[PDB]
Amino acid sequence: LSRNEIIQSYLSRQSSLLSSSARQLHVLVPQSPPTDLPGLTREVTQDDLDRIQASQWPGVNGCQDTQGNWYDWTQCISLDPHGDDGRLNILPYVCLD
Amino acid sequence: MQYIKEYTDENIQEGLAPKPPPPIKDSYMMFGNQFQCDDLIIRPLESQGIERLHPMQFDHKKELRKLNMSILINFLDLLDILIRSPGSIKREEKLEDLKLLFVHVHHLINEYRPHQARETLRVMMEVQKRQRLETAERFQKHLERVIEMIQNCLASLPDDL
Amino acid sequence: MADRLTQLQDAVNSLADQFCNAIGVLQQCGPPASFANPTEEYAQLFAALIARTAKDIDVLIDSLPSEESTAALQAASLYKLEEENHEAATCLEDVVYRGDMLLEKIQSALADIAQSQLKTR
Amino acid sequence: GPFYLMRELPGSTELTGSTNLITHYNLEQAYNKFCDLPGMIDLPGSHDLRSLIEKPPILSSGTMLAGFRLHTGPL
Repeated sequence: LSRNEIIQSYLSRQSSLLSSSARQLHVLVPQSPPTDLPGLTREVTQDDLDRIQASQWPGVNGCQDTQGNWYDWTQCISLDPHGDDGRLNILPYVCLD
Repeated sequence: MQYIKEYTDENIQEGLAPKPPPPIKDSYMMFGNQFQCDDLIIRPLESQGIERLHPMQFDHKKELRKLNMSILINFLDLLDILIRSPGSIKREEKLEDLKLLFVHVHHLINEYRPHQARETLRVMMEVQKRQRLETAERFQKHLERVIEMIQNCLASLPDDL
Repeated sequence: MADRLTQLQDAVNSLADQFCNAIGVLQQCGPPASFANPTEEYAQLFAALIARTAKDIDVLIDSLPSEESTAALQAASLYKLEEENHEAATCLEDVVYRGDMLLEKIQSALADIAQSQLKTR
Repeated sequence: GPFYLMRELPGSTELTGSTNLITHYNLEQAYNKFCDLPGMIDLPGSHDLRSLIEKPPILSSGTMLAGFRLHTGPL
């Protein structure tokens, strides 16, 4: 608190950057006016459950991406939001077992 | 620290004289030091204690991006406070202000925590289902092989006879 | 742990920590005045780090799930998965039953061959 | 549109520490003058123990009768 020195300030730098971290970002998702219980109110049907099981749904069953690669919830996404060599690594959302 | 001694004195007996388990409590208890009354919401609302900046449109991702940008712009305005008039009243408000913003950025993403919880159950069930079918198919292939194995050995035996 | 959510929480806390560290550095240490270069380098590095943290927080926010998949869509999918898990359980039980019968038959046959071969001696 | 909890920044340049406080406080010419009074007073007198006692009294803080009772001889 009282004093910050070159070596200690650089320690702060590497610790903060290792905690935190041509585009390769996720494809943007717009707002969603049809939501299933409140918004659109679909009576329980069947197309929605078959889409949530088998197909690709980019807001529900995974995160899509530029360069095309699909990632569902149990996988870890490697990206690079900056123009550097440092890569963001989004951890899995679920982490089964 | 102590040991409930009256009930352990009760337990040494025979016949039906020992005691039954207590009934389930559906109201305020006092475990530990907190109360932990039942029927609590997992995420207690923000309207119980602090202000609320966001309406019921509540499309979580847009408001999280809004709160990120609001945090950065209020940091820049705090820098404008420190440049122009450090003795102003507003900095105290400002040093409160972004605090409230930070609270909301935590309070929205805690609302992803039940959802994440429910969602991990869903994918666990899917994986569970898939593994069952895989073992079924695996076993059936083994069954088929065993059958044809028996068959060809039976196909060998009259050829010895 | 190990979720996108805990990553986002740690990123937001790192943003607040970089705020306090940036002010505490850039007010405590400076060249005096005129009516140093290390301090200017420190300022550039701190600004870059804050910008990078903001970009990372934005990317993680984009990454989490939408305001579609409400809780009822999770619950109905859970219901359907319970039904199909019951059906998969009974199907696995049937194939195990057929295999068990075949195994007991071949086992008894091999035991009878062994009894005959020992009795011939 | 508007960010959450924007407000009005203070008056553009009020009293700060970034101004020249001395020139605003009319003290410039004294500094431009300034940038021993033992010696400047020894312009008047001869030179400049019990003077330590003078400074210690500084750190601590019947005339005709005296002339009549001041009897002492010459030699």
